[PDB]
Amino acid sequence: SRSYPCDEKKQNDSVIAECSNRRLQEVPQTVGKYVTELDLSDNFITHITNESFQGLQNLTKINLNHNPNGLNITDGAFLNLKNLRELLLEDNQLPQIPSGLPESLTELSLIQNNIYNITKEGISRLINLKNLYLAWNCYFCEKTNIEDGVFETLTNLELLSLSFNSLSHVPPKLPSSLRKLFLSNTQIKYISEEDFKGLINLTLLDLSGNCPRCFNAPFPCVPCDGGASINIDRFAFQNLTQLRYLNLSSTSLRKINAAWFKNMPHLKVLDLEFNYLVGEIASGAFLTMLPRLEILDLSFNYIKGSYPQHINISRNFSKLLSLRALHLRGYVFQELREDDFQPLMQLPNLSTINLGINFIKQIDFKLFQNFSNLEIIYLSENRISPDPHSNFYHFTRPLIKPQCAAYGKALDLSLNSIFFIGPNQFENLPDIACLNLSANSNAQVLSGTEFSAIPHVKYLDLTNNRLDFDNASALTELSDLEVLDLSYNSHYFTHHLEFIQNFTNLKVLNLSHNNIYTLTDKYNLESKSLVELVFSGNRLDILWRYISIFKGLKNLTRLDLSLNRLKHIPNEAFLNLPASLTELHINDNMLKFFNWTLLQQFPRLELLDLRGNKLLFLTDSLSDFTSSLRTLLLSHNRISHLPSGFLSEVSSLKHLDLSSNLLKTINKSALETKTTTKLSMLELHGNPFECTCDIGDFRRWMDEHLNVKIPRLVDVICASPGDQRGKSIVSLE
Amino acid sequence: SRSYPCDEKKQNDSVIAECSNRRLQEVPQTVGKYVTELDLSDNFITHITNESFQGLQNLTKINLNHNPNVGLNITDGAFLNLKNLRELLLEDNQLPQIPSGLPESLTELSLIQNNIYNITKEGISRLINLKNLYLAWNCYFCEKTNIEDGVFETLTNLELLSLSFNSLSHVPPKLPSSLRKLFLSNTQIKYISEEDFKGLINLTLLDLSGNCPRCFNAPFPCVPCDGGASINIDRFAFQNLTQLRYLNLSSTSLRKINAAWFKNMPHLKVLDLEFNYLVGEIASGAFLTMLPRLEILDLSFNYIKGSYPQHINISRNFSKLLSLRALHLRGYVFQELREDDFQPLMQLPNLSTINLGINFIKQIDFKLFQNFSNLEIIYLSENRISPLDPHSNFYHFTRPLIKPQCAAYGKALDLSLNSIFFIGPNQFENLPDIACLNLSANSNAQVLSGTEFSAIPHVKYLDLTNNRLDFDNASALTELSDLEVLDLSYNSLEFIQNFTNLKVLNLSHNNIYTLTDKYNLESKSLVELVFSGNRLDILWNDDDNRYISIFKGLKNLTRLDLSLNRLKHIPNEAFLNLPASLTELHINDNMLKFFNWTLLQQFPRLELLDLRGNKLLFLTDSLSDFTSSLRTLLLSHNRISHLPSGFLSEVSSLKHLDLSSNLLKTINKSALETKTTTKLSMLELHGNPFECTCDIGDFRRWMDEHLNVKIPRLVDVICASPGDQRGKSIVSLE
Ligand SMILES: *[C@@H]1O[C@H](CO)[C@@H](O[C@@H]2O[C@H](CO)[C@@H](O[C@@H]3O[C@H](CO[C@H]4O[C@H](CO)[C@@H](O)[C@H](O)[C@@H]4O)[C@@H](O)[C@H](O[C@H]4O[C@H](CO)[C@@H](O)[C@H](O)[C@@H]4O)[C@@H]3O)[C@H](O)[C@H]2NC(C)=O)[C@H](O)[C@H]1NC(C)=O
Ligand SMILES: *[C@@H]1O[C@H](CO)[C@@H](O[C@@H]2O[C@H](CO)[C@@H](O[C@@H]3O[C@H](CO[C@H]4O[C@H](CO)[C@@H](O)[C@H](O)[C@@H]4O)[C@@H](O)[C@H](O[C@H]4O[C@H](CO)[C@@H](O)[C@H](O)[C@@H]4O)[C@@H]3O)[C@H](O)[C@H]2NC(C)=O)[C@H](O)[C@H]1NC(C)=O
Ligand SMILES: *[C@@H]1O[C@H](CO)[C@@H](O[C@@H]2O[C@H](CO)[C@@H](O[C@@H]3O[C@H](CO[C@H]4O[C@H](CO)[C@@H](O)[C@H](O)[C@@H]4O)[C@@H](O)[C@H](O[C@H]4O[C@H](CO)[C@@H](O)[C@H](O)[C@@H]4O)[C@@H]3O)[C@H](O)[C@H]2NC(C)=O)[C@H](O)[C@H]1NC(C)=O
Ligand SMILES: *[C@@H]1O[C@H](CO)[C@@H](O[C@@H]2O[C@H](CO)[C@@H](O[C@@H]3O[C@H](CO[C@H]4O[C@H](CO)[C@@H](O)[C@H](O)[C@@H]4O)[C@@H](O)[C@H](O[C@H]4O[C@H](CO)[C@@H](O)[C@H](O)[C@@H]4O)[C@@H]3O)[C@H](O)[C@H]2NC(C)=O)[C@H](O)[C@H]1NC(C)=O
Ligand SMILES: *[C@@H]1O[C@H](CO)[C@@H](O[C@@H]2O[C@H](CO)[C@@H](O[C@@H]3O[C@H](CO)[C@@H](O)[C@H](O)[C@@H]3O)[C@H](O)[C@H]2NC(C)=O)[C@H](O)[C@H]1NC(C)=O
Ligand SMILES: *[C@@H]1O[C@H](CO)[C@@H](O[C@@H]2O[C@H](CO)[C@@H](O[C@@H]3O[C@H](CO)[C@@H](O)[C@H](O)[C@@H]3O)[C@H](O)[C@H]2NC(C)=O)[C@H](O)[C@H]1NC(C)=O
Ligand SMILES: Cc1cc(N2CCc3c(c(C)nn3C[C@]34CC[C@](NC(=O)[C@@H]5COCCN5)(CC3)CC4)C2)c2cnn(C)c2n1
Ligand SMILES: Cc1cc(N2CCc3c(c(C)nn3C[C@]34CC[C@](NC(=O)[C@@H]5COCCN5)(CC3)CC4)C2)c2cnn(C)c2n1
Ligand SMILES: *[C@@H]1O[C@H](CO)[C@@H](O)[C@H](O)[C@H]1NC(C)=O
Ligand SMILES: *[C@@H]1O[C@H](CO)[C@@H](O)[C@H](O)[C@H]1NC(C)=O
Ligand SMILES: *[C@@H]1O[C@H](CO)[C@@H](O)[C@H](O)[C@H]1NC(C)=O
Ligand SMILES: *[C@@H]1O[C@H](CO)[C@@H](O)[C@H](O)[C@H]1NC(C)=O
Ligand SMILES: *[C@@H]1O[C@H](CO)[C@@H](O)[C@H](O)[C@H]1NC(C)=O
Ligand SMILES: *[C@@H]1O[C@H](CO)[C@@H](O)[C@H](O)[C@H]1NC(C)=O
Ligand SMILES: *[C@@H]1O[C@H](CO)[C@@H](O)[C@H](O)[C@H]1NC(C)=O
Ligand SMILES: *[C@@H]1O[C@H](CO)[C@@H](O)[C@H](O)[C@H]1NC(C)=O
Ligand SMILES: *[C@@H]1O[C@H](CO)[C@@H](O)[C@H](O)[C@H]1NC(C)=O
Ligand SMILES: *[C@@H]1O[C@H](CO)[C@@H](O)[C@H](O)[C@H]1NC(C)=O
Ligand SMILES: *[C@@H]1O[C@H](CO)[C@@H](O)[C@H](O)[C@H]1NC(C)=O
Ligand SMILES: *[C@@H]1O[C@H](CO)[C@@H](O)[C@H](O)[C@H]1NC(C)=O
Repeated sequence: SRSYPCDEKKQNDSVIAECSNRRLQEVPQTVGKYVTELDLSDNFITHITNESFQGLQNLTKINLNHNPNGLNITDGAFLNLKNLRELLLEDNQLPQIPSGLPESLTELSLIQNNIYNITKEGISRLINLKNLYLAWNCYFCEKTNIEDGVFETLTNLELLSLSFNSLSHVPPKLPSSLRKLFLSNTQIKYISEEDFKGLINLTLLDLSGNCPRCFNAPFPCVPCDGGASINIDRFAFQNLTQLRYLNLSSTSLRKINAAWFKNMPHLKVLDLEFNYLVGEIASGAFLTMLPRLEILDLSFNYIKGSYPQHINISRNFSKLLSLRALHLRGYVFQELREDDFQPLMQLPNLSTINLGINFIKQIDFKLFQNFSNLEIIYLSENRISPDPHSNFYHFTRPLIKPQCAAYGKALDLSLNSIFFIGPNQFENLPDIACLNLSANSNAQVLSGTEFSAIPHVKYLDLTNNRLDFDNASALTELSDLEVLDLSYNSHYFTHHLEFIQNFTNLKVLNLSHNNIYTLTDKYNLESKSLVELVFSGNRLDILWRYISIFKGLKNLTRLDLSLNRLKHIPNEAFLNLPASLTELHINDNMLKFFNWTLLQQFPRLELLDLRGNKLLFLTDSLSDFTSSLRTLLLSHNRISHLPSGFLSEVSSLKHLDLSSNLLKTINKSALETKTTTKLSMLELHGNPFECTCDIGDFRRWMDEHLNVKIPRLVDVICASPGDQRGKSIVSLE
Repeated sequence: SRSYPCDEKKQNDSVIAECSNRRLQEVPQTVGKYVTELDLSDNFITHITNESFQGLQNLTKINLNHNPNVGLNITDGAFLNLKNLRELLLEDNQLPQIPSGLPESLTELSLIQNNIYNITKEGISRLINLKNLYLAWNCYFCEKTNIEDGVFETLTNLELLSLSFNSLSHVPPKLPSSLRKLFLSNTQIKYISEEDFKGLINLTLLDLSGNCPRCFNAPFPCVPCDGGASINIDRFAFQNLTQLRYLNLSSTSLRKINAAWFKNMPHLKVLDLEFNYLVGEIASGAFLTMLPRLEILDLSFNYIKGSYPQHINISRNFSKLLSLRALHLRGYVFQELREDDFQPLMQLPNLSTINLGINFIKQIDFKLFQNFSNLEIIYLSENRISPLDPHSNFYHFTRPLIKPQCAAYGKALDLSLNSIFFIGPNQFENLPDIACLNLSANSNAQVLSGTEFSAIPHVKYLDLTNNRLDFDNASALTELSDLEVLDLSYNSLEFIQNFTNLKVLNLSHNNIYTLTDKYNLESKSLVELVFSGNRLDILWNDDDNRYISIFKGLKNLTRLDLSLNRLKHIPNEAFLNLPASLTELHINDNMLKFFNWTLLQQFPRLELLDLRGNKLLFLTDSLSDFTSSLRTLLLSHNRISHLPSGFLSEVSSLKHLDLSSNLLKTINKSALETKTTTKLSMLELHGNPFECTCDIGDFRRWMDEHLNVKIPRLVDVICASPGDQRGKSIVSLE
């Protein structure tokens, strides 16, 4: 009863079948007729007929995206599916909308296809449609033919996306039930009062990319004739009273009509990035019309050739009473004065100030104290001295890593020009708990006084610098430091690390890619609180005086020793690792042998990662050395034989990864498990399986042990003989 | 008579034998007894005896450096039989002691980077002819080097003595008065006394660098003196060195310079004071009035940690450096260069080079450079300007600050690696007549309009590499009417035709896959176009037949580089539309499966065809029918498995054929049966899977009958089959 070729999984009392990226030539008839959702994306399927989904009558969702990785769909192929609600047909080279789609459809996605006609024959009959995605069809094409009144009969439509299509005009006769209307990059130069007149339930309106300002967009940018902007009529948004989201990014706007927001009291998110609104930021009457706006983005609105000394912020910015986040990237200015941000200092909700990519030379950091409730001060990329389903115009990822921001106030001074930490670097700064000084080419010799103005930093990111930590007092002024990131500080590597033992609350230390090959005077690393140490990209092969380099880390539960060019680990060096370790990574090394007997001195070890090595042999009695190892990763190794009693005896082993190895077969004695095992997963893909009659004993064990899940069955391929080469080991006599 | 394993060459009426990097287990006895210089460096030679260089009596120079490559056992008097031996190089050989019994004729002995801890009279005092003695990197971080008292005293002809990177502690006593150059860098010499350099009146160079060092990214161990102490030079230590021209005092942790050191030093030409703490000495320094004949002054990397002053403090006494030609002031670390800061340098007549690199300078008043007598190089790289090897000099930048091809045009200004994100309207106002300009690596995203370089319009060589510039406007850079060399490498085209003198254009790694409106490149003067790292595969296709004659407009073109364009196939019409005037064509590092050799008939001046790093299989039968001028054909790293009959013959102009790293198993009788004479002076065949059976005999006979055709790297032309010949050279068979 092992499912092939899909991975069946009961999700929330509904069996779903994952069948993506499996090189399938056609829709398989070996899919369980009890499944509700089927995902056949990224396959080589070229034909869909009325007999493709026969028997699967309980199918509510079908995914056929990127097939073949054109797709020939016959009329009424999906018509037999009465319970079909969601159908995804993205990137299939469809020349027209499939005729004869089931009436039950509520979600239809026909993104990035060759559909140039939106006709009533394939749309008007689908009255249940709530979400219709028709983006990237007639994109760079000679205009999309939208039949007059094609959307009018779809009285249940809540979302209509026609972005990245040559439209020229807003389609007439749109259903009043619309809540989200996406018309980005649709070549719509004019918006009239009649275009969005009957849409009172509209919460989102996307008019971005129409008359665009070109700025490294991953799609063609062709600006309007003579630097013209989008022409929105004064009363074009007088009926959209429920509008919460308005996207006018890249519309070459120079003037903003305040009358657009008179009958828009609920506007929550406004995107005006990639425009020419420097003058509107300085005076703007529209700022007094947004009392409930929480996110305002005015990024990349700079005037070419203009590098002003200060940013001109209108006094009307004090009227944005609900403002939580202000994005002012790419304004391009030289100095941030205390009186420049006066209109923002009394806003109670303002927690995020985004000033990234502004080429600011000086900032009066005392102004940040005068703010009501700032939590994120993003100043990355400044000159301070000592996918069709994504948002294309606005940064969606967090400005600061959530693990850093959770500690408290965050300041991001990364990619700046702080080549050394001056004595006044952090004077007059609020109580900063998260600090990012990444990629500053900082070559500071740390002495223990550089962070005295902000001593409550709990998360310090110093990655991509050339810092000096020879002094045992380095960073010790930060007595509450819990996370220290010193990745990519390989320039410095006397060579000391004695500062680490002074911290009373240091939990995570990352010393990755520091190329540490030598340690002067003190050769050991000590700490009573350190829980995780990342030592990847270093030279442990040269180090192995360093026999007990990590023994001092008594509280250590996680250790990463990957990418250290380790050919062999001395037996004494392995025994000197912290006994408290619960997770050890020694992946991507050159280990020829591994002494499994030494695992007896690690009673809490739950994860042993030995991937990307050159291991050959395995121990006969692993149960005698481990009684806690729950996960063993051994992928990309040279193991050619599984020993007798390896799968058995180790009761704690729940996940064994033997993929990408040299296993030709698994004999009867190797899998003759005398005792019961809670092994819930076994990865075996990428092995050169000799598919002769010898593999039959392993195949029998797969049927007798259905609890042991073997993922990627299509990738567990036979190497020999010629008649079975390429085929899965589960599909044999 | 084909030399093996060395490449014999008569250089200036003297036959020299190059035998380096050839995996030789021992010194070969198959070296011509008529050679004068022998280079056996980078080999696996482990033993040298008196029967190693027998018969080679005319040997004047022997190079045995790096043997074995990654110790060397030399017996006593091994080189004693060589009466004409003058130069002997024994660097990096793990020699535990100086070889006993060296020939008396030796004038140049180099024993660099060895395990020599004793400089004894047994191996040194007998060599009275020695003029140059190099003993560097021997007892480097043995407690101290044991230099026998008076070991150098008998060497009355010694002009150069190098004892750098050795634990010396003290300057060796009894040095010959004939010394002209004394190198004592990184020798742990904390104190210099009056008696240390007393009897050396002919000394022209003195190296005391790295003694009490200031640590700064040095590729060797740096251990500073106790309590931050500097080198202690006595007041009268240099009172007898009247002929001193070169003084290296770099990395000596100096804080004060005694002016009395230069009182009896009127010829001091080069002074090195980089990597010290002389910020205060630069601001007041009494020593500046003692150097009237100094031409090169280096005060780089003398910054005070934590100190970022608003201006550089230059002493008024800098006006006393009347012979100054080059001033190096890198790593001072300051914020502004004002007009009145460099006033003491403005009336010096010889001052042509000002080096202000790595200074973190935020703003410079560029009008001050006009007020200089004769500036030719203004090096401002690695600053914050905004819109509007044991045989090398370790502490000094020996390579040219500006590329000589750029500097030759005239005044050069290097503003690379600065914070100029866009060219402001006042960027170049008040600048001298700049003929060479470097604006590389500035992250410059300027949309060029034809007015950005109006203040400096006589720029002949413009370097704009590693930027993000926009050249859509046909007026871009056209204000520079005398532009001859334009470098736009790594900036990932109607402006090109406006230039009347543009000779070299480099558009490498711009990833040009599409051209809007005008699809062709035109120019009447362009001689060389570098189009590597672009997307010619996308441009050339049976759908968008718009870029079929993309380079036809370049009528004066003689050199074209089309490498790294991912070309799998070149359309026949696209190849025929290339400039007929081409004399050098590079299509290397592509994915070409086929090459239509017939099309070479439309290129009568083509002398070099580079087709390396491709996947070519087939060659034409009658190449002479298509070419009558191809002098060099490079075909290395290809899948060619057969040489056609009459390929080597018929093409009289072919002087260099490169068939190395291919799949040639053999060269049959019909393939090399040359009916007509040839002027083929070179044939590279290494890296081929040569089937060394009796079939290779016909090719071996041709090698003896054609000695004029030189086959380089004979040790690398290795047999693949059979097992008994695998690894051996094809020339060493029955
Ligand atoms: C103009 O500005 C507007 C905003 O003012 C932008 O609108 C947003 O566009 C993006 C991209 O199209 C939308 O993001 C996607 O939303 C989908 C639906 O979200 C709902 O359902 C999920 C649960 O499934 C909830 O968690 C969520 O809160 C919503 O209730 C998601 O399914 C998408 O997620 C998937 O794709 C992304 C990207 O590949 C992955 O990162 C995810 O992990 C996941 O796989 C996605 O998040 C967004 O919802 C729109 N906003 C609104 C309010 O509707 C326009 O895009 C912008 N125009 C341009 C051209 O930039
Ligand atoms: C220097 O070294 C440090 C320490 O290793 C690195 O920082 C850690 O980076 C990892 C990712 O590489 C972080 O781990 C991730 O955390 C995410 C957020 O955690 C929250 O949500 C989870 C639930 O999902 C909670 O359990 C948790 O308590 C938090 O509330 C997780 O969502 C991530 O999970 C995903 O990936 C892992 C595999 O990495 C899978 O096992 C999961 O199933 C899931 O798919 C992930 O765990 C970690 O939090 C960071 N630690 C710190 C202290 O910041 C630095 O990145 C490194 N620096 C450099 C430059 O390399
Ligand atoms: C302290 O400061 C002094 C200067 O006052 C430095 O001295 C120089 O040191 C370098 C390196 O040791 C010397 O450079 C070498 O000179 C050799 C001899 O040069 C003469 O002969 C050649 C012809 O063979 C003439 O062209 C030349 O003008 C001289 O007449 C050269 O043979 C060397 O060249 C070879 O090596 C280099 C480096 O690998 C290659 O680039 C070359 O192509 C070639 O293969 C080399 O140029 C220099 O001569 C010294 N100056 C003086 C005046 O003698 C100290 O080095 C410095 N100390 C420290 C520690 O930095
Ligand atoms: C963008 O593209 C341009 C054009 O290709 C590049 O600039 C050229 O770079 C090459 C090197 O890559 C330069 O060529 C070298 O010039 C040296 C100096 O030339 C003088 O001396 C020679 C005699 O040696 C005279 O014949 C000549 O007329 C000059 O007076 C030569 O010494 C070099 O020769 C050595 O290398 C070549 C192989 O490259 C060997 O064949 C020689 O035997 C010898 O070993 C060499 O020829 C060239 O001068 C540059 N041209 C210009 C206009 O500057 C840019 O570098 C490139 N930009 C980037 C970033 O890649
Ligand atoms: C401190 O600031 C630095 C610099 O802004 C932050 O580093 C950046 O982190 C992001 C997210 O981890 C990286 O983005 C991703 O990079 C990968 C790899 O190139 C790319 O494939 C993704 O599309 C995405 O761009 C970004 O590259 C990285 N930049 C650098 C220079 O390292 C860092 O995360 C900040 N730290 C904290 C604590 O917030
Ligand atoms: C204009 O300024 C740029 C930036 O300084 C110059 O480029 C630099 O040129 C030098 C010499 O060609 C390069 O140095 C060498 O680079 C190789 C490769 O990394 C390295 O192996 C050598 O040891 C040496 O460092 C240097 O890397 C290169 N830098 C950059 C960023 O390209 C350029 O030559 C100047 N142009 C003119 C006309 O002077
Ligand atoms: C007033 C004005 C502004 C201009 N802008 C052009 C460049 C730019 C601007 C903004 C905003 N974004 N961008 C793109 C980029 C951001 C960071 C960068 N650099 C880096 O990321 C690296 C990181 O590492 C240190 C060195 N810089 C890579 C891309 C450098 C420009 C402003 C221009 C252009 N022409 N004229 C006349 C201008 N006039
Ligand atoms: C007054 C003062 C000066 C200091 N210095 C340290 C760094 C430094 C200085 C000088 C001179 N040289 N160096 C090295 C380096 C040059 C260019 C660089 N960066 C780059 O090459 C790259 C390339 O272009 C893009 C980004 N920078 C790489 C290496 C950035 C420093 C001055 C220090 C240190 N601690 N304290 C308290 C200081 N106090
Ligand atoms: C669909 O599911 C129901 C239970 O929800 C079941 O009774 C019915 O037989 C299923 N139909 C098919 C075709 O599997
Ligand atoms: C401030 O934010 C809180 C929610 O975090 C919200 O309840 C409150 O109304 C906001 N203040 C204003 C003036 O909008
Ligand atoms: C904070 O800002 C207000 C204006 O909003 C100003 O009156 C006050 O003086 C500022 N406080 C400080 C300490 O500068
Ligand atoms: C090391 O740090 C301590 C504490 O700040 C300081 O006293 C000492 O001078 C520092 N060492 C050096 C050489 O700067
Ligand atoms: C060990 O680590 C845990 C988890 O971070 C922490 O609670 C505990 O205090 C640490 N032990 C000591 C002795 O610091
Ligand atoms: C494993 O380590 C122990 C202790 O160092 C040693 O006695 C034993 O021989 C090692 N076993 C293997 C297989 O190398
Ligand atoms: C050395 O060269 C001379 C000619 O310069 C020649 O007469 C003599 O025979 C040569 N000696 C040897 C051993 O080759
Ligand atoms: C200036 O340089 C020339 C050689 O270029 C030299 O003859 C002249 O004496 C120098 N001037 C001084 C004052 O040294
Ligand atoms: C040039 O420098 C001299 C001092 O050496 C100064 O007097 C003169 O005014 C300067 N010339 C200009 C035009 O600034
Ligand atoms: C192109 O350059 C010309 C000449 O300077 C200028 O008139 C024109 O405005 C430029 N084009 C743009 C779009 O800036
Ligand atoms: C062609 O190039 C040569 C060499 O640079 C140059 O002398 C000649 O003037 C150029 N021809 C024309 C017509 O510009
Ligand atoms: C070479 O090019 C000519 C002209 O385009 C064409 O007729 C001929 O067939 C080609 N030869 C080969 C070998 O492809």
